[PDB]
Amino acid sequence: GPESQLDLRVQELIKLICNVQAMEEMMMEMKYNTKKAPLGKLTVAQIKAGYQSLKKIEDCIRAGQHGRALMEACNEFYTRIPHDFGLRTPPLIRTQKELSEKIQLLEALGDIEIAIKLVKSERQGLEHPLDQHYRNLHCALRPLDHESYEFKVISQYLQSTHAPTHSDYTMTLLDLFEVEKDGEKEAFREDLHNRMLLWHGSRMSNWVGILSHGLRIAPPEAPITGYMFGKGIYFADMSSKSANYCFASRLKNTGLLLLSEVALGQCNELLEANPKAEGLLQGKHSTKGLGKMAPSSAHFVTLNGSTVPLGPASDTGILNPDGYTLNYNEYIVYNPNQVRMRYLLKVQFNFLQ
Ligand SMILES: O=C(c1cc(Cc2n[nH]c(=O)c3ccccc23)ccc1F)N1CCn2nc(C(F)(F)F)nc2C1
Repeated sequence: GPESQLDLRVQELIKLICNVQAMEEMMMEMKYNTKKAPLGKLTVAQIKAGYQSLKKIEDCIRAGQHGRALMEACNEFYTRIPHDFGLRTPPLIRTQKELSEKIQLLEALGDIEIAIKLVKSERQGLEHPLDQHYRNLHCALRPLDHESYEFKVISQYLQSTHAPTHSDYTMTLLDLFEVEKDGEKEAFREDLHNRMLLWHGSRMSNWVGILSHGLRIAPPEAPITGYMFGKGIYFADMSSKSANYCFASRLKNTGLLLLSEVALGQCNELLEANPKAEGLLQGKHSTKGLGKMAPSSAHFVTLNGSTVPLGPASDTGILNPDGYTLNYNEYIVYNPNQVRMRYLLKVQFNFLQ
């Protein structure tokens, strides 16, 4: 009956992130089974078991047990987390990247279970359904105007920090929302210095969970080696580096990027990955993974109290002698109270070919 009371741009955002059918299609692309394991009846416990099975696998990988041991651990994961490979013979997880794949799958399942719950919630017919979904986020989203000063600056942040080795696409900013998640400013470590406005990209299936529950710490059951710098919340200062984690396609060229205030405090700087980076803090507040190019310094503005690392980017003269060197920086915090969500960008990806 009742007409939406939401701004239209917010109505389109809600419609886009609460699209269960699109999640269904995103999981199907990660080789998952949407009917045998219907997202409508996902539970935390199915996902917890998921993590547990990935831990057994990590154990085999750490022991070099790539025979029967690993074969059975992978089958238990594929049983608790139903996959649909049709005729293909379900493959072994042995590499870090294969492992990382599964973790990203469980994170999306977790955020999809949050989303499903919310969209099925009550169904009070006093308010438009968009309106209900938006209240249930407990997260304010305010459409800023194309002319607005904020749009100007974030546009420049997005374009100015597009990395040159991500030449497979450009990005156009369609819309910009101010985010105010209930409780985040109250929780936030305003005491800590070195507060930066940084990027976070995720699959389109995770935004309801991200906006409703915040960026979360990975559960204890998950394998530590899933995480290059441990179980924390990961941000970049380069737009495209985050944007790659949106997993946008030529057919699905619309994604979302997040800007958050991040209370870095004192960074523990690392050159190479280390899943156990969190124990190496010793009083420091964050991990910084160090890359070859990063925004300058001289272009850094500020915005409601956070330093926006605008570009152009520049060589940092960083290089790792004995192993891999990250192309771009990477920042990890190990507590949600070091994150305050600020903006949500609606972004068109324009793929070269
Ligand atoms: O931030 C992360 C996280 C993200 C990535 C990939 C990634 N993505 N995007 C970016 O821009 C980005 C920028 C730099 C580096 C990497 C990234 C790799 C590991 C991570 F730990 N997490 C917090 C949210 N979260 N929630 C859960 C759960 F499962 F509990 F629900 N697990 C997590 C994990």
